[PDB]
Amino acid sequence: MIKSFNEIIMKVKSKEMKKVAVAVAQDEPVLEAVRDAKKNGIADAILVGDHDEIVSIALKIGMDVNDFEIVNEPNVKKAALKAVELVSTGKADMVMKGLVNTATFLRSVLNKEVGLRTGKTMSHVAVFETEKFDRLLFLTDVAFNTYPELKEKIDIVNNSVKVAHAIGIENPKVAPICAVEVINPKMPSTLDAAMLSKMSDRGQIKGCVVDGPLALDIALSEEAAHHKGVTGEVAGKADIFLMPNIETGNVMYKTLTYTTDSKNGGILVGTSAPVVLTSRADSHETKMNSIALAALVAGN
Amino acid sequence: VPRGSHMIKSFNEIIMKVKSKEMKKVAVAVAQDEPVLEAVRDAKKNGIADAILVGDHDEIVSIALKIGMDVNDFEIVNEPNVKKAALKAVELVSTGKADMVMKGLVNTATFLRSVLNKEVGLRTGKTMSHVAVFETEKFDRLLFLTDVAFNTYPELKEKIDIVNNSVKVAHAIGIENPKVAPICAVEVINPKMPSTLDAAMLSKMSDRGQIKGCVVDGPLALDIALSEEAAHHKGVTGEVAGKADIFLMPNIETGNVMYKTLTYTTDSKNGGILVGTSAPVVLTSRADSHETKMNSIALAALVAGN
Amino acid sequence: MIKSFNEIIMKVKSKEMKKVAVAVAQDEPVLEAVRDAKKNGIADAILVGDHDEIVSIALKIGMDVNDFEIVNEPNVKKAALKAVELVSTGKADMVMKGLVNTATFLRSVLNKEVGLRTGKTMSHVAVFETEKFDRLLFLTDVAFNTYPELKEKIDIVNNSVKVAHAIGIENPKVAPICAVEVINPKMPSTLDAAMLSKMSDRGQIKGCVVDGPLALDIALSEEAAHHKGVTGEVAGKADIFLMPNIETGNVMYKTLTYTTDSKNGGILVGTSAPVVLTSRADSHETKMNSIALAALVAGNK
Amino acid sequence: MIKSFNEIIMKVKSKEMKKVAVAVAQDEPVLEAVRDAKKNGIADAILVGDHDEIVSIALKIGMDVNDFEIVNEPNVKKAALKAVELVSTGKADMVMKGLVNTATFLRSVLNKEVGLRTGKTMSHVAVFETEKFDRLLFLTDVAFNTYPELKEKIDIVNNSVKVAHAIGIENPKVAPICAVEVINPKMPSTLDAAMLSKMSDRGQIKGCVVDGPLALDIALSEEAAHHKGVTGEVAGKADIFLMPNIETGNVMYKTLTYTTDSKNGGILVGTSAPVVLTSRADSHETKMNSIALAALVAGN
Repeated sequence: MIKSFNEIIMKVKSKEMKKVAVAVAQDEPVLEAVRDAKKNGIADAILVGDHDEIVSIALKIGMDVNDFEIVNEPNVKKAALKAVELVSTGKADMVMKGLVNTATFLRSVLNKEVGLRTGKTMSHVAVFETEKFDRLLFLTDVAFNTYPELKEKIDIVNNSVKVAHAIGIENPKVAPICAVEVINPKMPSTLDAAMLSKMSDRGQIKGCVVDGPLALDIALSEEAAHHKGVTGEVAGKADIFLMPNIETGNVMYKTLTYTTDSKNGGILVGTSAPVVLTSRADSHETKMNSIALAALVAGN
Repeated sequence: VPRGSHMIKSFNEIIMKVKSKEMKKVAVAVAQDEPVLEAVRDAKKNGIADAILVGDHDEIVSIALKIGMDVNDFEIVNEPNVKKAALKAVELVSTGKADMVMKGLVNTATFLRSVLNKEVGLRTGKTMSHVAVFETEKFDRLLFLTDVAFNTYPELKEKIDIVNNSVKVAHAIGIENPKVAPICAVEVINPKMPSTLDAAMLSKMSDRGQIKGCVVDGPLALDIALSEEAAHHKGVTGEVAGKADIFLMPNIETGNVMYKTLTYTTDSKNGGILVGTSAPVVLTSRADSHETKMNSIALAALVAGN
Repeated sequence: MIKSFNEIIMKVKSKEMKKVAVAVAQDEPVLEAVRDAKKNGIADAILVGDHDEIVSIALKIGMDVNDFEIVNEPNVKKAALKAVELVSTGKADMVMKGLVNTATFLRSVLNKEVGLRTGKTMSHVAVFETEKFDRLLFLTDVAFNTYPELKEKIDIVNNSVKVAHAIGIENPKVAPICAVEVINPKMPSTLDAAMLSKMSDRGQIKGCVVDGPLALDIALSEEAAHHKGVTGEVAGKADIFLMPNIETGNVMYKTLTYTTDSKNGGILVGTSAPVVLTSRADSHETKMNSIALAALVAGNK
Repeated sequence: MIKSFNEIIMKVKSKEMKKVAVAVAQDEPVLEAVRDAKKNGIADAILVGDHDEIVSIALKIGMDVNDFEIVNEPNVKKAALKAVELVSTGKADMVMKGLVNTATFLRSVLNKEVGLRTGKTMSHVAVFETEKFDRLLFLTDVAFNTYPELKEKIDIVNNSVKVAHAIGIENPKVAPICAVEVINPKMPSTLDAAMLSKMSDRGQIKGCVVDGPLALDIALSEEAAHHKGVTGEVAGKADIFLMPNIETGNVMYKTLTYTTDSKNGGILVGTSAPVVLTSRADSHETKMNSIALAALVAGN
């Protein structure tokens, strides 16, 4: 029954507040996000980085410095590792990449000594609110995992269904997206999709229904699914769109992002705690929606 | 034994359907074989099949006298040459002068090289497979087993035709919506077990109507395939678990052993044909009973009847 | 030059009408299209197939069959070979599909005896008019070529440049879309991108400018291009978007047509004459935009 | 010497009661079998599991809890280990499998510190008493080893003949089962088959005769072996049926039990002590006979 980033933010404000640890918090756009997140009751924050620069930027943007702890680390690589150390030892619920390149940030998340590393694979989950589809649309994996095979895709699916579970979708419909809705032994997408689908059928994957392969029209639309005579629980009702690799996943996200005015957020899951990872490309509202999601997950 | 919801569940039902229909014609490849001529006589007495006897006219007529078979009830074609006799029986079939082929006094390899002849043979381009049909005490349902005799190590391309050929036989028997279970060791996808991957991809093909006129659901272990009690205690649900009509084997070892076990450890009525050719092939054996010879004819006679 | 479908259709009305052959014309939705196409003044058409099942539908829909030619062929397959023939034998300027399934219709166009074979690969181009962008956007290949290699991708590009020429873009900006804008041996798409950019440079791909690999956003948006310090004739001004394969392709196509109100049309090129291959999936006005696209490419040549 | 499960059970009662160590005793079917084993004096038992849950089940079935020892361990994974520790350290003579997935039970039996680990490959031995045949047919491996090759098959055979020795078959007749009774380079199982038959001939595999390949029928039936004119000490009189892979052997196994009034039982060997890997779908009598086998073997 949860269909909008507004009902998402509302539910966040309804639960106990959560703490985010900013990795190199000298980022002005990130702190702008931490602030409007703190005042409206979405999330708290610990700022890890250069005390003097952080405090400078905070005055400029009218952000009470006395609202937040600030662990002073001038070194950028150490500032990142300390934000993750804060979360791995449960003094914080989430990490937000700050003024660090996504590579060094992701090494720290992955640190074998103090990181958030797990048994499962790490995966990105993007979420979208469209003018044209009343339910929420989740895309995994659009960012981190390049050419994942079955071993990875199982985990990529479990990680995304955890996120739909948090948003309140009890039993979400997972469509492995391919070019065609049909087993085709020259397209290994569809073979992975058949196998995930048997896996759901037998309870090796739980808390969802998986039915692929499915082209993107068959997964989105009832009219299209009927046009090509595809039946079952997922055609025209897909909550989760499992992308076959990064190339397809990235082109889909950016088509939505650059051709639509769709409210969207994204988080990294699979780790021991949710990770927020924005770019100067993401808007303040995306950054909001992103923290907003990372919160809901961490309270589940 | 709980009661099956099919129309046809036994070989007496199978043979009475054969008899409810226009007589089909069998080309016997090398007819100078008494157990096959015994079989072919009784086929004619009881209205199951007409036969053309292809081979050495002199010995066919001798053996006919020995078994009280009335040679006026049957066209004979004189080919004293064995290799050429098997080929002729096959050519008669491919040129629609008889509906099915039977092996007589020929070695299996020769007969088969004959059926697969490039010029006069029975090739269709899809793969040829053996379907075995059994009537067990313990299940009120015909069981179909594929491939138990021909395909040795089929991969997905072959299993798809082995499945479609299965469904054609079931349809001919009278099962319009058969239930097919790709048998493996387990009921779960295991990367270290190719059978199960193959089972998954056939199952999605069934679901999207790439395979038609059936429900394919696997992998399933044999116990979940037939027993509802086993399906139940193992939490396995769906249209095939406990109700499997067709048992697709992962290979000839699995098929052969299943089959040899049923024959030497039960008294289950059984019959077998080869299909996927342009016409059904009875490939009977010195080991099969007179009853098994007859059932085999009756199966072909139905595949051809469609 | 041209920046809208309204402009494509006006400019198509400028020229002399072009005949379309409908392979199995007994199709309500395609005949509603062929009809609208004649009243507006876009195309005349030969309606090949069952003369009786065609008139029943003609009457139903309110098109006097007198304004059209009819070639009676009651066989599905023969009507489609005959459709393709009326183009191949110079009597019509493009083929569009009807009741024939897609596979049979594609055997019919690529027929060796009377077909439209050119020896160069047959590619599908899709064309988009979006609110967020003023230039027409071209997506190849989205429909036909599944996993093209460098040699099939040269042709894919060359067909698309031919189409963009016919719209009035005399130098199309071609971006080999890829996950990243940097070269990556692990991503075969980036390799083919580099190799393709090189052939543009040496004037081995003529009449256009190819620069890849480019993430879609670098190719779409001047702002995205700038913020990642990627420059050149293409980045942020891309006209043709070269999809690395059909999975990436199919998904960018359906994401546009299901989440936006962008007008679009599609033709298959790399053939002697344009081919329109339309579907229940396609709207009525995208069937039109598609017919109009073929007529512009047929007319320019 | 011993030709029936009644005889197996007479020799078990004949000698001193041994103890099952049930891995997680909160299982009605397992306790129903452990109860009938105590009654008939086939074996004692230590039940390792959730004490409270154990007793209400012992109440539900007529099990007098005073006739068993209960080691209280609520944690399923730890209950599986304690069961094995009791065997490894000689307080019991077998493990049996309760409310655990097979993966968690086998890993516990294969434990490095406290396990029943050994030199030998673990192999399953099934054992049948059929109507049509006067001797016990033993099947190996129908359950544990998936795609064994020559090295594992040698251990599967040795393990196999060791069990036959305890039944009183002094010189058992091992048939490597294949589709055909002749060599064929395109059927790997026949290569392995003559491989193994040479090792018998050379005396490398001792205490048995090994002849193959043999089709199942040649091995079973004097008639079938006579008809295809196959001779030697094994054709027509095979005691042990060495299967080519789990798929083949599971299908013989499940065909035989769901299609016949055969009685059967099975244990895992190779380990330092017999194991009883029970199934959800095993009957009461199979679980019983299976305990009986484990007891008979632990008497050797």
